[PDB]
Amino acid sequence: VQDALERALPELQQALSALKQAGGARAVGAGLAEVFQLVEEAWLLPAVGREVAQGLCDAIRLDGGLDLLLRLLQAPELETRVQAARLLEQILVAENRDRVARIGLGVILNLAKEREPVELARSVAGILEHMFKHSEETCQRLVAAGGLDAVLYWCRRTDPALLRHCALALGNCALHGGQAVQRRMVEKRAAEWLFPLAFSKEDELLRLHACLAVAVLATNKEVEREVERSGTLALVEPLVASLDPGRFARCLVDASDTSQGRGPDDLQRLVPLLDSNRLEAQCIGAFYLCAEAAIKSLQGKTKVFSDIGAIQSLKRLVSYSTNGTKSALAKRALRLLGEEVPRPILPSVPSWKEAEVQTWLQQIGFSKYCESFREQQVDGDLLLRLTEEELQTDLGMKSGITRKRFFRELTELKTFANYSTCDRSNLADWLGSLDPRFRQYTYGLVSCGLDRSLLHRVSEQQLLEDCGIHLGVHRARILTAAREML
Amino acid sequence: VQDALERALPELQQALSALKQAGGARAVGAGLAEVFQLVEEAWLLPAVGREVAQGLCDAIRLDGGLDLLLRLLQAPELETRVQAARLLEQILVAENRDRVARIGLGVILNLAKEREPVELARSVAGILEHMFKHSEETCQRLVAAGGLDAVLYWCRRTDPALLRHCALALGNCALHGGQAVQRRMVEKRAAEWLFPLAFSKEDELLRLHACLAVAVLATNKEVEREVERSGTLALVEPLVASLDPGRFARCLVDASDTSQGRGPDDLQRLVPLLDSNRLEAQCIGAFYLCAEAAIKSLQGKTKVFSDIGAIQSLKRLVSYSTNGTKSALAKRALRLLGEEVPRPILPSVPSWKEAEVQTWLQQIGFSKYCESFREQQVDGDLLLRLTEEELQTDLGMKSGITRKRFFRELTELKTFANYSTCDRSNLADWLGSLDPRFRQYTYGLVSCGLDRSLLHRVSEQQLLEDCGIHLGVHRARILTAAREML
Ligand SMILES: NC(=O)c1ccc[n+]([C@@H]2O[C@H](COP(=O)(O)O)[C@@H](O)[C@H]2O)c1
Ligand SMILES: NC(=O)c1ccc[n+]([C@@H]2O[C@H](COP(=O)(O)O)[C@@H](O)[C@H]2O)c1
Repeated sequence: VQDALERALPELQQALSALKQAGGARAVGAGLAEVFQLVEEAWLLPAVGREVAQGLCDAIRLDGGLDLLLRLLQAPELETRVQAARLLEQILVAENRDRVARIGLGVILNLAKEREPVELARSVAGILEHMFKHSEETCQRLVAAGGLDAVLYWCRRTDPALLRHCALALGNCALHGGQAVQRRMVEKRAAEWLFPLAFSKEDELLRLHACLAVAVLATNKEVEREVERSGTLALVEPLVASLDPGRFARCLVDASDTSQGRGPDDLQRLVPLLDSNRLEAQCIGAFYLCAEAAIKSLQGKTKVFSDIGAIQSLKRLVSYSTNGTKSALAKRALRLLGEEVPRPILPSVPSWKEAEVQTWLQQIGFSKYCESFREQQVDGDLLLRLTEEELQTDLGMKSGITRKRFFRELTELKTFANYSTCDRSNLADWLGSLDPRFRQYTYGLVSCGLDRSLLHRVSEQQLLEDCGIHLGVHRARILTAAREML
Repeated sequence: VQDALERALPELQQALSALKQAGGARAVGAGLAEVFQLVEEAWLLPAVGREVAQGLCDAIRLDGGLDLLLRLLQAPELETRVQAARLLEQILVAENRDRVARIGLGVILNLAKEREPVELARSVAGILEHMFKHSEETCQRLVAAGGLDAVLYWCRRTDPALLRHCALALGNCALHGGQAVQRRMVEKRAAEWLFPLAFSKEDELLRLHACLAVAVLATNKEVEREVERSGTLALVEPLVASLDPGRFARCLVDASDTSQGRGPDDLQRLVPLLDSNRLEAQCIGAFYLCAEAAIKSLQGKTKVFSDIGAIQSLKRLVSYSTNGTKSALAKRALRLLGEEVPRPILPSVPSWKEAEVQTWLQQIGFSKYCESFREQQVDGDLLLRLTEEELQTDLGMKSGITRKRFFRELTELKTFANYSTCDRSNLADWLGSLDPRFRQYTYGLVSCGLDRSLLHRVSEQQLLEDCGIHLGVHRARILTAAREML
């Protein structure tokens, strides 16, 4: 409904005109307070708050509002500077951020150099946290300047809002920033600086943000060991298992800085954490996704989770996981969205009998082919070695699209299977080290007698014909990794 | 209707004969005024104006009119010179344009060196603006002479007509002139001289012309950064969102110099702006096309927009855009033409389910194949990897022409899709940097595991068989770009 937007925009235009007509500090402050009140009311509006606040932010984007606020932020009087930053913190949506990045970068960097004032420090922390979510080159230039060191410095204060903003900034730059940024931060010692925040006990939100930042940093293998040595990473898993997503979701809605929740593009960034191969990362990602699902289901906008790929990852995590806390979090999140909860698939595929194959077929939605699979007595050994011709002629999958879907399911089963009963040289982990999506080839190599001590003598033709590696890219990568003597 | 033409020609011939019989300044001026009054009466004629004035121009082209006017323009007396230039400004249609370029170029260049007179300067500005629309070699020779410097020099005056003519000339040379001319102008500092014109407030038409010129200059990436640093470019988008195309279209019709609008070849040059990849360029192009549509629909000549490819571009811009001002302008322009407005297509193709595919199929006009697609359960993942054989055998597109049409649609969907859920190494932007028509290949590479850090080791056979790049030209270009270490 745009009725709130239609009502609010006249008032916003009048306030902007008055601010443009403000020739002194008093009028400037009055106009800034008026516009801040107008935008805050929209940000706290139930259900339609985001759209009817992005509308006013877009309006301010036009009419020269952003440039006027920046110029006021350059004003000699700090009393106006603080209010200008206060308003600039609550408007930096993507459309209002790209302009600031093109124009307003640098001036804010220099302004951040005043590390003494508390209100200015808080507002500037807001600006930086909301700015680190721009393209990775913006992160490069921000870290090159004193922004990263500045937030590093503010980390040692006590007022809660500044610490929470610093933690949010650290998480945002850990996520959006590139691998170089994360390595740079680790060399900056930023991982160790978060330990007091995570171990603190004043607020649970600050601890959650610190754990998120440290986990996202730890996902990167290049610096995983030193990050773990900080000791804060081990504090992640115990924290999530105790907190309740509903209570954590009940919060973030009584507050104003997050009353409306998390956007579609900030949820896209968290989804990969469910695929991070790191237990703490998956746990914290599942916790955050559960909280955001709790918020959005109340907002009645759960469709976003489908467009992001979160439901698929949650179902896969439920199926192919052995831990308890992350499985429970994923199951609760799936139930919140009103989606089904897959039953766990026992991982020892090579030791599967007919019944297991029938159950798996019924799970993946190929129940039309249960009779054909049962007639031919396809078991785990015969399933892991199935081919296109055997699918087409013997099992009866004539349509090539259906066969592609079946192989798409079987590749996920292969990647997330357990080959302990087959490979005694632990060849699955070596393949997973290069790229996790190479773990599907374990059974291909193992059944041919290959081991870690025989790989360096293999050839591309043997991999193509005997081990059944079809894609040339994977063949070349495996050969290059093997010819370096494992 | 040629009745106006048939009436007008006898008078034009009598006036031309009288001018040829003019032996002094007074008779020359009288004949020039008569012919000027005649051509102007035709130019301001509703609906048929353009044709019945082009006929008078062809009449003048023959009978030695153009050579006579040029010789008068060489007359020692400036009183006759100004009128000769005044009449030469209003007759330079393409047929009358090429002749002057072959013959009358150079003399006009020298005459332009009279920077002091106001009337002569105005007429020369008109001549130069209407001449810069000749082949790019004519632009090269004009810039080599003092024409570009002369117009930049007149840009610093105040009389409105001269400034408007200079802005129009600069826009015309930016559009018709080659990339070398644009680079030359940027090095000439031509971008910066436009800032006062765009920031002016006396007339909105001058600001619009300056914004058009600067945007067309900025489309060229080689000089985009320095052009943006001028500061005028950022003033483009705020301007269009406030002006009304109808009022702007209502103007340019009360004026004689544009009473008839823009021609079929001056619109073909604006249409490429909708594909410029620059937000300001697309916004200004959409605004201009909307204004011209408003004019031509009143003239009842909207067919031209189909012959130019403007409707296809407008529909594509409406479908695959996220901005508000340009989308609104495109929708209004489409509605003026009496054409349909496509509903937006959500860009996250990889995350599509069956319903999204059915909607897309119904949009593109392949609703006859909805049942076949639904039966085979084609979704975004299977849609982005569809082939000729699967289309033919499994889905049932027997006619090769229909399959070519379908792939024509799918390639546009692929280029304008959002692969954020797939590519964490942001490989789409690298492909789009070489040529935007390569962004279609993103999902082809990504699904094979390739990244920016693995491209330099790929081979042509891998790009052909695995990544599915059929055209050899694109394969060679991609390999050459990758082997230079990204
Ligand atoms: N994301 C929210 O729930 C929320 C709530 C209230 C205000 N805001 C403001 O919105 C801006 C950030 O917008 P997005 O992060 O949604 O792009 C900031 O100025 C912030 O202060 C966001
Ligand atoms: N394009 C118009 O709407 C228009 C209107 C009146 C006169 N003219 C004259 O026609 C000539 C340009 O012709 P075209 O723009 O059709 O190529 C110039 O001499 C100009 O003064 C053009």
